[PDB]
Formats: sequence, structure tokens, C-alpha cells
Amino acid sequence: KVPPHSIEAEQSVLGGLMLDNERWDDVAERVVADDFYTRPHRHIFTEMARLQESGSPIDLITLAESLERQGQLDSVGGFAYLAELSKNTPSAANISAYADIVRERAVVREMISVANEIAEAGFDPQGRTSEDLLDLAESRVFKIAESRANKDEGPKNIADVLDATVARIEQLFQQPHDGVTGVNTGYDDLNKKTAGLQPSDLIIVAARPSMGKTTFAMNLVENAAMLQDKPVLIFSLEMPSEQIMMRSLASLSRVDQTKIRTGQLDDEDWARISGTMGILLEKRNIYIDDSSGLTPTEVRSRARRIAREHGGIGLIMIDYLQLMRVPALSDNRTLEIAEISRSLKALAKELNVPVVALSQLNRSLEQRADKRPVNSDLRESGSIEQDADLIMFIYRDEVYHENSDLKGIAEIIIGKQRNGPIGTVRLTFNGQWSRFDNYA
Amino acid sequence: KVPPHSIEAEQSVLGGLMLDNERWDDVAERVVADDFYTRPHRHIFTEMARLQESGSPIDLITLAESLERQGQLDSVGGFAYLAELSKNTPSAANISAYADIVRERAVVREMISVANEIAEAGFDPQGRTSEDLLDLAESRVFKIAESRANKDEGPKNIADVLDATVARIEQLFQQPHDGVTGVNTGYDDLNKKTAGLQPSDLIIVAARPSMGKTTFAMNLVENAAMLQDKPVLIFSLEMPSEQIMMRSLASLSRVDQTKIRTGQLDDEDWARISGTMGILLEKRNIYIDDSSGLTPTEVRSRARRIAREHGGIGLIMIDYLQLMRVPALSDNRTLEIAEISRSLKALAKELNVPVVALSQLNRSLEQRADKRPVNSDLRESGSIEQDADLIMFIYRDEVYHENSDLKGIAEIIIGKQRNGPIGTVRLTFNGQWSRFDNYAGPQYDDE
Amino acid sequence: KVPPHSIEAEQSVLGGLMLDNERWDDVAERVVADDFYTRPHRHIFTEMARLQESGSPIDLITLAESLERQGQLDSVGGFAYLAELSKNTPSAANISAYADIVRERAVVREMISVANEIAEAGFDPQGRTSEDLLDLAESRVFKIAESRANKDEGPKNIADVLDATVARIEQLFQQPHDGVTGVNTGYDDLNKKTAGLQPSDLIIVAARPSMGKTTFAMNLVENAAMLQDKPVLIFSLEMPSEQIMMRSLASLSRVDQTKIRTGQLDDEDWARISGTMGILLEKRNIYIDDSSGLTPTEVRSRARRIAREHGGIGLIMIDYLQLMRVPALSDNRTLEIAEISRSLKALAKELNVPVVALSQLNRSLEQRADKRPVNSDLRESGSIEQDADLIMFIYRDEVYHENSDLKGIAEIIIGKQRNGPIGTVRLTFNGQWSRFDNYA
Amino acid sequence: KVPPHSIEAEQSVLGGLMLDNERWDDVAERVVADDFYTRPHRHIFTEMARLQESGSPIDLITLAESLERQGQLDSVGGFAYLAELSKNTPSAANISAYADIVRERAVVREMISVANEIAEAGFDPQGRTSEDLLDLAESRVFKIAESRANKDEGPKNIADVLDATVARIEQLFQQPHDGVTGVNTGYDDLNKKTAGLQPSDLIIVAARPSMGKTTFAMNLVENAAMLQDKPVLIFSLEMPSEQIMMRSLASLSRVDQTKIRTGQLDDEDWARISGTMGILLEKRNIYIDDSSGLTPTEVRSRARRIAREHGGIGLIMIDYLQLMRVPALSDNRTLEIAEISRSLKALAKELNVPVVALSQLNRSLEQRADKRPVNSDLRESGSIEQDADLIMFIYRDEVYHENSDLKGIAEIIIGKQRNGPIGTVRLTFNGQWSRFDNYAGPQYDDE
DNA sequence: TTTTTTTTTT
Ligand SMILES: Nc1ncnc2c1ncn2[C@@H]1O[C@H](COP(=O)(O)OP(=O)(O)NP(=O)(O)O)[C@@H](O)[C@H]1O
Ligand SMILES: Nc1ncnc2c1ncn2[C@@H]1O[C@H](COP(=O)(O)OP(=O)(O)NP(=O)(O)O)[C@@H](O)[C@H]1O
Ligand SMILES: [Mg+2]
Ligand SMILES: [Mg+2]
Repeated sequence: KVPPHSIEAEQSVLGGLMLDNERWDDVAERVVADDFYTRPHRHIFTEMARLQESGSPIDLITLAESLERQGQLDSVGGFAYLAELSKNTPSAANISAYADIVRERAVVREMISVANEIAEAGFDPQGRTSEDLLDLAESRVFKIAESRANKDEGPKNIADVLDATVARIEQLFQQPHDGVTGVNTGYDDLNKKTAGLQPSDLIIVAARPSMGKTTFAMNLVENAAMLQDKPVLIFSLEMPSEQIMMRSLASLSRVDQTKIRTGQLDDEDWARISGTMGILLEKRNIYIDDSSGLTPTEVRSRARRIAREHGGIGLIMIDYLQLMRVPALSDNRTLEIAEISRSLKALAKELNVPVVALSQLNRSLEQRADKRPVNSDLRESGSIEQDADLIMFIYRDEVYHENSDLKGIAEIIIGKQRNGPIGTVRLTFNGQWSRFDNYA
Repeated sequence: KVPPHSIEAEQSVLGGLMLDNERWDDVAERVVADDFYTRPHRHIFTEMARLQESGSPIDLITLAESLERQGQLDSVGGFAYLAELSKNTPSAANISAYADIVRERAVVREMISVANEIAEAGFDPQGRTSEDLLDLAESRVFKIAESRANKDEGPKNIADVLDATVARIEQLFQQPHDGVTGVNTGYDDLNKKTAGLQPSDLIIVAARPSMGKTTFAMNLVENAAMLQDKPVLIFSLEMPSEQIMMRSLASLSRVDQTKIRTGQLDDEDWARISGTMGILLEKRNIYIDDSSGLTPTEVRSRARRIAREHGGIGLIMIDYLQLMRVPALSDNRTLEIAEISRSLKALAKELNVPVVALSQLNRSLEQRADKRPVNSDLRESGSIEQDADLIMFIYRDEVYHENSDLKGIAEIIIGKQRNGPIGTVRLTFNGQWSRFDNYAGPQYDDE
Repeated sequence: KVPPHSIEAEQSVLGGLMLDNERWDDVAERVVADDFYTRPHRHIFTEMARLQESGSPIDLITLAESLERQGQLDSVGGFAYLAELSKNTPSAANISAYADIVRERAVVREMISVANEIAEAGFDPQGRTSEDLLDLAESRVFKIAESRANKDEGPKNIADVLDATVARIEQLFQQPHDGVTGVNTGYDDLNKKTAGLQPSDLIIVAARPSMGKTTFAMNLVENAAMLQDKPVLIFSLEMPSEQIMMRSLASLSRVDQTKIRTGQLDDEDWARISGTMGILLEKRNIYIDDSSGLTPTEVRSRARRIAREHGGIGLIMIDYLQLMRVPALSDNRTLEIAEISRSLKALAKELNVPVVALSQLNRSLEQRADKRPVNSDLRESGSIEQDADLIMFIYRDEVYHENSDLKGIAEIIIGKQRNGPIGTVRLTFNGQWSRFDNYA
Repeated sequence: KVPPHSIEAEQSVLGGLMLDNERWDDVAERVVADDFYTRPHRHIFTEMARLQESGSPIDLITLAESLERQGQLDSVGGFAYLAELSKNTPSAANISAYADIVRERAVVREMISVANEIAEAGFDPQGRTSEDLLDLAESRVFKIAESRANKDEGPKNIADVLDATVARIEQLFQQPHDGVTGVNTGYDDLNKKTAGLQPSDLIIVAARPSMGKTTFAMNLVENAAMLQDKPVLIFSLEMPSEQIMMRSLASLSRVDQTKIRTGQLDDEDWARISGTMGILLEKRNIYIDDSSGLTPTEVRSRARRIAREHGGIGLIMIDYLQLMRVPALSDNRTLEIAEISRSLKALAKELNVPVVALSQLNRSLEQRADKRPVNSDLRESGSIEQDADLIMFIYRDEVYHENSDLKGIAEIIIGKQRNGPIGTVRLTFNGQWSRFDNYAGPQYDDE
């Protein structure tokens, strides 16, 4: 089959570049040398780009001279071909439209070539599984989507930013929320400082092991799921889904987790758990993935799948950042952490969803006399601090000091809040129920 | 070209369904009639599904009669073809694998057809823009992804987790395990907090040298072996198997370890040891691999081999983690510890067996005024605290303080317990027999 | 000529694997894919290994499907060939013997190929010397012998452990060895505790070179040689043959080493040296072969070479164990010393020789406040604290402390001892003649 | 194929034996009749051996008569063939090399025949197991190695090493004659441990920049030149010969080098320098080559040239090895350093002269709290430690620490000494004259 | 070789 191309549009673009050099910027922004169908056209555009990068004006004589210097004058068709191309183009008024048509043709041919590669891989598995071929096809499709999504980037005037800002301000003012700007946390004090879980925010609640960090994250997930209808997504890499469900049942029904774990439960608590399960089946918005060692690309694919199937995602829960595995940057832990944080922040900005990702800390907290967590106390910190916008720290003096009077009191200390002042929220922790409640 | 198909696997599936009707459910869950390459095979599977939904058993005569009544007997090839299909298939033991093969072939053919459609759309835009074709291709790829490893495998859901949780809770309530849901530790106090050795748990018993850490681990192994029939696996990397067995005989027969080490044993203790050996040969559930510096891959291979041979593994014993060596991450000890911990937790989740991994402590324990071991006092903890769920620390103030009143009292402090609160279980240690027993003295409070 | 192969045995093995999957472990232990003569059989066994490692049962249909997915179904002969192979094999009862025959054929073909390579090297020297050709031939034959190895590990049954333990108990109790059990060490305290130089043992003394450790090993060699005529071997990496000989003469003759080195002409020392060398000639088992810069695999090869020469090794003296520095592990010496110790223990079990090494510690022995050889004084601790079966540490406080607390009671502290009580073994040392005596 | 042989070398050997009978001993020691490829050559060598053992001189006529009496004259080719063999050989000066070539050819032919036998045994096991064939191959290769056992050998056995022991005792009886066994260093303490500069020794004196390494090397050169008459050779690659001469004049005349460099010198020090120059012109045993970037081949050629012209070389000075450049191994510095060290060691063994080869250090020394240099601290270490025998390191704590009490005290620490115990030689450094002298202060007992 | 920045531990 003949590949879809428009050689006449390429000739018009090249002739307009020969005539006009001010509209060269539009052509350079729109298309590249690879977008031209014929290889001589690619060479011509490459020579034009090299001349314009040097600051030389784009004319027939200098272009032919440069092609002869590189020996490419004879390969492209000769100087007579260049003169014919210069003659053919009347004007460059619609050269942007011609470049758009050329880019359309190039994208279509790229899609056709990728489809041919997919068909070849299908006919020749070469020992690959179906999942590998599916992942390769999805990767190629996303590569084409990224290649087409390149015209969005561009420096815009302050007027457009002002119009978007005043439109958003009018939208916010016309929509009554009573302090609930983001997803409702279920805690009154948290809904005053943070004013809800804002979308496209990296929520970092890092704490020590056996501090109720997973428990508090689960409580936040439960409160959000009860206070919203948008489906949530849980990635419990470390904790099994069975333990997560047991903790959820203990927290929501206010029943001791020990009796649930042993299974020694009375029929009244059984009925309470049954009612909680009925409420959950009424919601059916929770999807817990217990797989561990997942790259952020897989997490992004799963999030896109759930958002496409279920109409967006209310919340994305991550077990903690120190359990995520990237084969590419597995050599250095800090580089891996930075890449994971960057990918998760890009995903959160992409789908406009608050992502609750926990983390661990460092031993220096125990080294300090005061065991209040700081930014440097975070395990492999820095890029975590930079990429995230809402970082909190769980503090429990009851754990450190047996004589502490803060027993039951958990201090969620906001390590970082870009929009708004940071603080410390006191809550009531029930170890038996594993329930975090508003402290009176 | 020729579409990728496996007619032989389809014939094997059809013959196995004609022979075996109990494995129909796996075939129905895995594949449908559309997964069959040939249209007669689609007809055959459709008729099989129709007969099975009616409750009719799947045999040759009833299927032939049903195809004759619908007139599809000649469409599928005839009764002789069906008889040939029934004859060719030897057994239906691997019919699940054949169904997986058919599903793979159908998925690849679907992918090829979708690629052909996308190429046709590319060559013929039909007025659609690039964005329209891209969205169509994305929709087709998403449909294929929804037709392969979709929620039928259950990657992430709520209702399935609820059903599994309520089934487990009902099973635990009906089971008269009486507190000990996991593998029995042989210690009543330990069976109250930890509720026995739960499967897929990384058990960390950390102690200073000469604290009877390996002694207590072997006591737990002996208690589990006497309280279960599932075979255990011991990796005595640090100590030789001779010393381990001598300590085991001293603990079980309650004979002085020094006398055994000198060999000067009377005939009464000799008869007690012989009876213990007879009990062990009755069990024969203990396999000790005293190879040192083992990679976790070798340990995983040995565990899979033993589980295949002896029908699972009850317990996995590891003799202190810093002896285990990973040549890939031998450059940095913390990376080695993290890799070992991750691989051991993956193995514990894989085979559903409680892994008892011992560990050492830090020198900061001597530096602090209170010598009770904490999580940070672990010898290069790192991911040890994160991956494990049953971290414990042996405390012997008798060793630290000569004037301590806790002589024989060894305090096992639970550093981390994910499910349940933490505490301190005191036990009676007998250094002569090297025996840890339940403390029957005054019940001190876990402060 | 036709290479020696048994295709029928290969067909029987493949058909038995198709019939029986339980005996797959025996075939995997016995042979590999390379042992199959024909390349299609190699591909078939490779596909079988890939299927069984995935957990899939090995049958005809799945194997054919996997070969078709990899495209190797047409290469091996087609599905009909596989069906014929499955049909031909009656049973898998004797598949172990068939696999042994296949392994024998593969080893014989390997030997034939190696002989052809040696003949080619002989015909075309390519500038190599005859010594190079001989070393290459020895290396090739050693590689064949190493490839002719078998299973070395495995979780032992409880019955075997019980038998070994009761044998050890009977050895400790019944046997009236009265101190010495193996080769006599010479030191009375070492005679009691270490029970002599036990064959197939790893005795590593960790101290400073030319600081009493070298003469300690020399006295060990002398005492071993005075009570047996078994050929002992010298592998001193510290001092040459002449200097070691001078040290040995000074130690045995009780003559000041200043007179041994700097010639003080007298007939009393000459008569003592004459008597010493007469006793040495009476023993007639000291074969000098000291060198520098080797690996314990080379030491094992030389042990086999000496066993070919004479047969039986009484003692190997490894002076300056830190002179085998591998540049890859020269910085962190702990792992290198651990690997060397493990290979030396393997060599000791191989030829039944009490392998004794002289590990070098750090300068902190004279610098740290803890003058005794503790983990700070040990070379990055690690392999000096553990691994080695007999890690003796020479606390010679004479060198460490100017006003020594140990003069004639210098402590041979044993960190780990398989047979004998650990502790500080105080021994007398004569600095004048470089002679280590035995303190009561 | 054709077996590898050199008939021409055999003919040269036979002709040289026919001409020269004094070199028969070397031929008998090296080769036998079996090393001759042709059977007539074997017969000829057998007759030659029989005649020489009988005491008969080896000439053409007597050998022809001896072959005629045994009837082997016709078997070897006749008298004309023997006359041709006697005619063809010009001289027997290189008959030892010809015998070595013949022995090499015989060894290769024996190896080929053994390989043929082993391949024949491999193709036809004749009931032998794989272990039997392996042991047979090992025995055959060991027999080939045993054919040259007296040639390829290392340390000797008990009786031979005892004879070497008593011989060395008799030799070291003569050792207390001067104390210095090699070239006198001029330093009493250095002449105790090292016993002077031993010939065929690679002396690596490595230090930090501006540590007096070149200064101390020049002091050693001056001491050797004043204590010997054999000519020395200096390769001042780093510094020009002008600075070298200024340092030499400052050291020998004990005048400040700063005043010499500025030229502001009094007439008394001028007369001292003139007397020193008169002493040097009396000696005239110093030859400096200040060219930089020189290959070891050029250095070896110049050394052989000087040894031929001036009757050997007393000392070879190299101004630090990393300045030496090899165009072939310029891609990798470590390979270049190893090649340079190997070539210099080969040259030192060739001419039997101690070579003064300086070296630089690494920056890991300043990283360490104790700045005492070690063997691994050497710049591009490894092969340097292997090839050299007299490695020393200069330590000056006065440079590192301003409050150090070792001002003027420079410690030469021996890192490697194959023949002798290593130690720390303290010296007194005079920066003004740049003079290294024996440390006359209180001796420090090295802890 | 060089050169940065993170954890852990002694
Ligand atoms: N039945 C119970 N009674 C009392 N306390 C309990 C009970 N069950 C759980 N807990 C407590 O709940 C907390 C669980 O904390 P958790 O969030 O699991 O730690 P974590 O930080 O998430 N683990 P990790 O993220 O891997 O470091 C601990 O403080 C337990 O003591
Ligand atoms: N007139 C002087 N007065 C005092 N000190 C001096 C004088 N002249 C030289 N020095 C010292 O002498 C030393 C010169 O040593 P020198 O041997 O040239 O260094 P180097 O080892 O060759 N450098 P490098 O080759 O990079 O290792 C330095 O410590 C100078 O400070
Ligand atoms: Mg958690
Ligand atoms: Mg210099």
C-alpha cells in the first residue's frame, strides 16, 4: 500500500521557508525533518535548520551552497530541483495549515508503522507472553500520544492566565462549600487547615513502624469513601488485603481488632460488621491492589484503567514509597525515590486526584532528644519534600515515653503545606478499635 | 498469513470434556466458544454449554443426539468426527493448560485483527482526524486489555475481599483452635499475644551473642514439630548441625548440655535420648541444611523442592541473617539486608509459611543506660522493621547485671506486632539443659 | 569420525520426561541441554526446562505449543516427531541410567573436543611457548574434571543428623585419645584443647607477620614433622626459603637469630644446626614450594599435583595470608578472607590436610587501647571474628605494650573453636631464638 | 600433517660437534638422540655419544670409521652425507640455541603424539571409565612435564635445600666483612635493614609532591657516586638537570639552595662548590638525561649503550614512573604502568644494577587520619607491588601538622622488602641545604 | 581515574 503523504504540502512549506524566514519558527514548532515523507525533503529541512541555527537567512543560494558543502546537493535532486521548489510556491500565508497537514500525515504513518510492528509481534511471539505484547502495544500507543501532545507547551500571555484565574475564582465563589475545598477528610480540624484533600496534591504522611500510620491512612480512606461517591484506589503493597479489611472492620464498627483476628466475635458485633459490609456494597467504590514491587508506570496504567472504566478516581492510596521498585534506577535508592515521586506527582497532576502516599523515617529522630519529626527525618528526603505539597508527621509521645500524659493523643504535625500555615492536629487514637477520632 | 491457532489443544479440550464433566467449570471460566478457531468447534462448545446448563452429563451420545436435534451434527463434521475427538484425547488432567493455550491463541488473533482494523483506519481516514483515530486505537487496546487479565483475575476490588474476609472469620469462629490460629509455639503466653505462628509472617528474634537466641529458636522448632505434622526446614548457617542437635537433645530430654558436650552420659539419659530419637524418627519432619552463605534464591529453590516432595513446609528456620550472602549486593551490607528481607518476605507470602529469621543487634545497646533492645538497635535493620510483622527481642538482665533478680527470666519483648498490641513475655531459661519454658512464677506486668 | 553419542537414550529420557514429571529432578541433576548430541534435542530439553520452571507439567501438547510460540516447532522436526518420541518410550523406570549414559557420552565428546584443541595448539604454536601449551592443557583437563563434579548441597534428613551427632558424642565420650587426636601440634595446651592438628580443618592464626606468628607456624611445622614422615608442603608468602630456613634453625637449635643471620663463627651453634638438619634429613618429608600471589583453587590443584608426585600431605604452611590480595576485594578484605577461608576448608576436606593460615591484622593492634586482638584490631572484623573454624589471635603484649603484661604468658585467644574450650591460651615465647614454647 | 621439526638445526648441531668437541657437554645436557627428528640423525648422535664416552675425539673420519664398523654408515646416508653435514655448519658458537630449538621441537612432537594417544583412547574407551581416561590424560601430561622436570622447577626438596642451607651458612660466614652487601646507601640505618642497594632490585621510593623524594633520591645518588667508581645514569624526566645540579651542589657543599638559586653566593661557599666540582670531575661517573616522555625501550637502549661504552652502570635513576610514557599502552594508565614496571624489572635483572625508580601517591592518604603511606596508597598500585622488592615511603608529620615534634625527622617506612624485615628509618632533613643525614637523636622503638 | 549526594552502621 501507498503510505499516506502530501508531497505538495511539503513543497509549499519548503518554498515558503525559502521566501519567508519569519514564519520559520512556526514550521520548526510544528514539524521536524522526520515528518517529511521523502528523504531528500528531510535533508533539505535539516540543512535549513542548520543554516537558521547559524543565523544565516534561508535563501536558495546559501541552501544550495550548504548542500554542496555537505555533498547533499546531488542527492536531493540538484540545484534545478531547488529552483523548481522555490518557483512553485506562490506564498506562505497558509504555511501553518500545510505544516499541520504534514504533521497529520506523519502521525498517521507513524500509527500505521506501529500497527505493522504490533501485527509482526503478534505473528511472531518469539517466546513473549500475551501480557508482554499488551504492555508493548500500550507503551507504543502512549508514545504516539505523547508525540502528538507537543503543541500544548508554549509561553502564553498574562491575559490568558488572568482570564483562567478569574473564571476559576468566579467558579469557586459561585459554588458553596463551607470550607470543604478538597475531598472531605472526616476530621473537623483537618478540614480547617487543609480545607479538604485538594486534587493534584502529593499527600505524604510518614511515620515510624507500628505507629498507626497505615491505620490512619485507612481511616482517611474510609472517611473519604463515606463522604464521596467517586471511586478510590488502594495500593497495599506491604499490608495484605485481609489485614486491611480486618482493620477497616475494626475501625468502622468500633470493635477490638484482637477478637476479630481471633474470630471470637459475638452476634451483635457480627450484625454491626454485616451492616458495615452492606454500606460497603452500597458504595462498591474501593479497589485494593495488594501486589508489591510495582513500577509507577504500572500504577499509572491501572489508575488510567480505573478512571476510564469508573469515571475518574476519588483517591489513590499507596502503602509507602520505600516499597516501590523501579528496575531502571534500582542501583541508587535516592534516584529511584526521586523518579517515583516525580512520576506520581505527574500522575496526580494528570488525573487531578489527591494521592495519599505514605513513607518511612530515619533513625536520627531517635538520636535527637526531641523526637518530633522534621523534614530531614524523612527517609531519603529532599525530592520527597520538593515534589509533595501536603506533608504531615505523626507524633505520639505515649509511644516514646511511658510516663507521657499524651496517651491516646496523636499529634499529626504538618511538615509542609505550600498553601496555608502548617500546624499540629491532636487526635484520639484507639489501639483496640484502631480508630482515629477528633480530639475534644 | 495463517492465523495463530492450536487445533490440537481444542480437540484435547473437547475430548476431555466428553470424558470428564467435573472440570467443565474451569473451561467455562477460562474460555468460551468464540475462543475456538474453527466454527464447528464453536458449535460444539455452544452445544456442550447448552447441555451442561440443562444439567445433562457431557458424553458422546447425548451430545450427538443434541446436535442431531438442532441439525448441527453435519455442521460440526459428523458423529465420526466427534468419536475421533473423544478417542484422541488420553486424559483431561492438563485441560486447564490447554484452555490457557486456547485463550492465548484467541487473544493473539484478536490483537492481530484489531491491528488490521487500526491499519485500515490509518490508510483510510474517512474524514476522521488524527485525534479520532488515536482515541479509536486507545479504545480498541483498552477493550483487549479488558479481555485479558481483567477483573476476572481480581487485581483490585472490594466485594471479593469482603467475601474472603468473612469466610476466614467464619472459619476461625467455627474452628476450635482456642486462641492458637497459627502454628503452635508451645508457649501459652506467646500463643496469647501472637496467637501462634501465623503463616506468611517474617519472625525476627533478635538478641546479643550468648543469649540463647539459636537455643530459643530451636526450642520453638521442637515445639512446632511436636505440635504439628507438616515438615519443617532448618537453615543452620551459623552453628553446625551437630551442636544444634546436641542442644535439641539437651532441651527435649532435659539433660545438661555440658555433660553431652563432654559425652559423659549415664544410661538413663541415654535411654531418654533414644526415646526422643524414636519420636523424631516417627515424625521425620525435620530437615537441616547447614550450608553457609546461601543466597535467598537457593533457599527459595530448596523450600520449593521440599514443599513439592513432602507436601508443603510447616516452618522455615534461618540461623541469623547476616550470614546470608548476596553476591550481587555484597558491595553494601544494607542493600544485602534489604534484598534478603524482601526475598524472604516474598517467599513467606508465596508458600504461606511462618519464616523464623534470627538477627543480631547493635553496640548501642551497651551504650544506653537501659539495655532493652529496640527496633533501631537491630544490626542494620533498614527494611527489617518494615517487612517483618513478628519482631521480638531477647532481654537477659542476668547477663548484663550480676545482681539482677531476673536470673533465668528471659524477657521476649515484641518490638513490632502489626495485628495486635505489643508486650513482654517472660520465660524461664535453663542454661544447663538450654531450655526455654513458660514462666510459672509471679506474673509481672508488661510495662 | 562419528562422535560417541546415544540418541536412543536421549529419546528414552525425553519420552520418560513426557510421561513422568516426578523424575524430572533426577534428569535435571544429571544432565543439561548441552549434553544432548543433536541441537533439536537441546531445544526440546530447553523448552522442557522452561515449562517446568514455570510450574507447568511437561506433556506433548504444551511442549509443542511452546515450541510453536518460540517458532522452534518446525526446527526440531515438527509435532509428528515429538509424538513419535513420546510413543517410542515405554516407561521412565530406568531414566536415571539413560541420563547417566547420556552424561558419559557428553563428557567423552567433550574430552575428544579438548584433545582436538590441544592437537591444534600443538600443530600451530601461534608464538606460545611449550610451557604455555602444557599449562593450557592442564587447565583444560582440570576444567573437564571440575565439570565432572556432582551434587554438593542438600537439606540433610533428621536421621543423618542424628547419626552424625551420636557419632560425635561417642567420639567425645568413648575414645580415650587423651588430648591429641590428629597430627600433634607440639604445644601442650594446643595438644589438650585443639586435640592436635586435626586433618580436614581450618586453623587460621591471626597476628602480625614477623611478630611471633611466623615462628609459631614454623614451630607447628617442626613439631608435626618430628612425629611423622608424611610429606609436608611449604607455601610461605612472607619470607623466602632461605629466611624461613634461618628462622627454623634458630627456633629448633635455640640459637639467637642475630648469630644465624649475621655470621658469628662458632662450632657449638654449627653442631646444633648439624643435629637439626640431621633430624630433618631423617624425617625427609619437607618439600619446599613457597611462592606468592595465588588463590586457594590453585593451592588445591597443587595439592592434587603433589599427591600425584608422592601422595598424602602432612601439613601446608600458609604464611602471610594477606599476601594473596585480589585488587577487586583488596579494599574490603573481609569478604576476600572469608572466601579464601571457605576454599581452604574445601581443600582441607578434599585431601585430608590440616590447612593452617597466617592471617594479618591491622596496625591498631599496637594503636587501639584494647591491645588484645578484638574487632577493632581485626582486619575490618568480619571473617576474622567468624567463618574460620580455629581463629587463634596472638595477643603478644610484648610488642603492643612496652611494659608488657604478658611476658611468657602471651595469650593465644581463640575466638571460635570447634573442638576444645575457647579462651586466652598463655604461651611462652623466646624472642632471642624466635621460638614459641608452651606455658603451663 | 607434517610433524614440527627443524632439520637445519640438527645439521648445524652435528656439524658443530664434528668441528668442536668442547661444547659436546652442553649438547648432551640439553638433548638426546631421541630429540633428533630423522632416524639417521639419531644414529649419528648415538655414534657420537658412544665415541665420546670412549674418549675418542669427534671428527669426520673417526665417526665414519665407527659407523662403518657397526654397518650404520649406509643407514645414515653415507660418507658423502657426513661430509656435507660437516661442510654446511660454519661455526658452533650458537649450537646451544640450536639444541634448545631441537629440544623444543621434540617437546612439541611428544605433546602431539600424546594428544593423538589421548584422542585415540577417547574415541575407543575399551571399557575404561571417564575417570580412567581422565587419570590417563593427567598422567601423560605429567610425564611430559616430568621430561623437563630439571628444567622447569622452583624450590628444592629437603636434602637439596639442606645442602643449600649449609652452603649459605658458609657464605654468610664471609658476610660480616663490611655489613653492606650491595651498593652503599651512605646511611648507617639504611645499610642495616636493606644492607645497601642490592643489584637487580626495583627500589620504589614514593612520596607526596614537594616531599623531598627527588631530593632524597639525589642524596642517595651523590652518596653512591662518592662511594663507588662505577658510572651512574640519571633520568631526570620531571625536573631539568639545572635544578638537579643546584640541589646536588646545595646538598654536597651544605650551602642554602635559595642563595644558589638567587646566585648571591660568597667566595668561601664558591670555593666549596669549586672543590665539589673538582671532586666530581675526578669522578666523572654521572650521566644525566633530562628528556621527558621516554619509553622503557629507549631507556634500555641507552643503558645498554652506556654499559657497553663505560663497562657497566653503577646506578640507574628514574624521576618518578608516571612521567614515563608508552604510546602503545597510552589508552590505559594502569596497563602502561604495569608494562613500564615489568620492562624496568627485566632491565634491572638483565644488567644486575639497582634501579632508582621513584613514584607518586594517591589522595586517599590525606583522607586517612593517619597519613602514613601504605602499599595500596600507591598511585596506580598492584603491579608495582608485584614487580618491586624495595618499596619505601617518605613520611613527614611536620608537613601535615604544624605542631608536630618530628620537625626535621623524615621517616622512610619500608612497605615491601622481599629479603629482610621492613622498618622505619628516621633521618634528619635540612631544608636549607636539602640534605638528608642520619638521625643522630634518640632512637624511637617502633611500636 | 576523578567527582558529587544520600541512608545505614561502628
Ligand atoms: N488489637 C490491637 N490492640 C492494640 N493496638 C493495636 C491492635 N491492633 C493494632 N494495634 C496497633 O496499631 C498500630 C499499627 O500501626 P501500623 O500503621 O500498622 O504501622 P505501620 O507504620 O503502618 N507499619 P509500616 O508502614 O510497615 O512501618 C500499632 O501501634 C499496633 O500496636
Ligand atoms: N632553599 C630551601 N629552603 C628550604 N626548603 C627548601 C629549599 N629548597 C627546597 N626546599 C624544600 O625541599 C623540598 C623539595 O623536594 P623535591 O624533591 O623537589 O619534591 P619532589 O618530591 O621532587 N616533588 P614530586 O616529584 O611531585 O614528588 C620541599 O619540601 C621544599 O620546601
Ligand atoms: Mg504502614
Ligand atoms: Mg620529584
